[PDB]
Amino acid sequence: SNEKIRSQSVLNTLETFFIKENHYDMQREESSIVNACLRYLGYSKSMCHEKMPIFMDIAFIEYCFNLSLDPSSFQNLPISQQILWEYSLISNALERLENIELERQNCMRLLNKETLNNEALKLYSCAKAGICRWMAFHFLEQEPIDHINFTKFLQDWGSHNEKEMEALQRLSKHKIRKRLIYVSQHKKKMPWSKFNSVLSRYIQCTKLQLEVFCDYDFKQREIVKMLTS
Amino acid sequence: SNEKIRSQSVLNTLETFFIKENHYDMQREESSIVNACLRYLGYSKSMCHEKMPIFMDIAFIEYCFNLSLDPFQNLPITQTQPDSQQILWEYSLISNALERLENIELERQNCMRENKETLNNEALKLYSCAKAGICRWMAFHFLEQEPIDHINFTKFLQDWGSHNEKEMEALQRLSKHKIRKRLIYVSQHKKKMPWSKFNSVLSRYIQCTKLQLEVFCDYDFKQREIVKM
Amino acid sequence: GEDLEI
Amino acid sequence: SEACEMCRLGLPHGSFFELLRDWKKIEEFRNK
Amino acid sequence: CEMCRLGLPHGSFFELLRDWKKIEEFRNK
Ligand SMILES: [Zn+2]
Ligand SMILES: [Zn+2]
Repeated sequence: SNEKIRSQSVLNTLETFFIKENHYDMQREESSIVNACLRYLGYSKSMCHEKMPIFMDIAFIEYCFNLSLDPSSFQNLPISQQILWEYSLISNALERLENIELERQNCMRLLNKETLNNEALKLYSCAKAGICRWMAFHFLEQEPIDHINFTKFLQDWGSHNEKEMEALQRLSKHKIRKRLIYVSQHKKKMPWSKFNSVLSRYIQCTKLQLEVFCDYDFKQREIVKMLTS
Repeated sequence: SNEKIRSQSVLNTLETFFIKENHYDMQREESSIVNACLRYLGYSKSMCHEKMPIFMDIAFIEYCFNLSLDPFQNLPITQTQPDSQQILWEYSLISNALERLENIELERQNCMRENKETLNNEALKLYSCAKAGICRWMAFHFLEQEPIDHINFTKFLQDWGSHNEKEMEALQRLSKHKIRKRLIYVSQHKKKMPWSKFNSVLSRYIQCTKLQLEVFCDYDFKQREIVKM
Repeated sequence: GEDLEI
Repeated sequence: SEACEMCRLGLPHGSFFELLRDWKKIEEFRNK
Repeated sequence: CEMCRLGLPHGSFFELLRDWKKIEEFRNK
């Protein structure tokens, strides 16, 4: 198929825009070419049942949660309208992240390999739990609560923690002031900058594993070179 | 920088959209992506002095003159009738178009300079007839303006006119006739050598050139099912 | 005229 | 697939299309 | 180049872009 060949070519062009050593972010002067590409693939009939290449899921996770290589805290100081916490968007994000983890696992089936695999697993569970949790927080901060989609969301994505989901459900039946109290409390306790860090490390980890133990190139050369010290 | 990798990728994608077994035309669906690619290349400092790959001069000429196939008694796409009103007869544009057609003949000859020779000589004659056709119809467009723009008319006749004085003295005389008479003259020479024949000559020159370059160099212009056939 | 062929 | 109803009608569907829409949602959110 | 590191568009690709826009606008108008 000529449209197929054209589409693959458009993917190759996106690699050169999306694959980062650090994390992808949208730059204004690339907005036109990146959007034209994403739209062509978006309406290309031949791509309708093709697999999403891992680098796009990754670049999407980076764009979507606005990942920086920033630490949780700045070192000698005390303690964000960028993430769109919308149910459908976040559900698709968790899908793409799940896909990232499955590609990673599948590749992982030299002295550092079990360690990197295990860190990835721990980081992935923690990141998924955090995303699911902040989506829940966003549901609970609305009045009235969209109970349908809230309930559905928790059921698709809260199986890692069924017992907390129940709790969330009961919390979802208290007056707005109770809900806001609880949510403010758990955000102050465990702020998003944590989960930014966890997601960032998950992703750079996964990039490294894929680059080293498989065919991928995620521009982790400098890190690979440090690891062959 | 990374700009070079990006630009070379964007150029490869364009190659995928531009090289056609027949003639390139720009469908509505590719218009945004082709435009984003041309713009990116057109603002990249990396590319400011790179040589235009000839496939782009060929696509530009196919586009600019709305080239339609006119056949080795082959299979047929669903195309349209020839028409010089899809063609933008404007001095700057057509002057540049003649430069690019010259680029193409230049690389054709560099190729043929390391059977073959009937291809080469067919190309030579096609080229002269096409170049002439384009100049003739640019002339016609100048003569149908009121008032005539004499400056650009003459600069053009100088640059691209193979006209020795038997023609452009006659052309100047004709130029300062009253408009209705110029219109009569033009309409007579238009009927005496219609655009459709130059569409044929230019189409055949381009296809002949494509074939030549795929066959005697490492160009691929999807002519393979034409080669021994 | 012009530079014709067939 | 073989006979995807969305394919037959030529409607946009699938993971690239979903990515496109989510991408635009995010980008629009990050103006106003 | 007196325009390269002035940061100004020029060269074959830029001219290609301008010309291509002319043709496309014509075919639409
Ligand atoms: Zn389908
Ligand atoms: Zn320059």
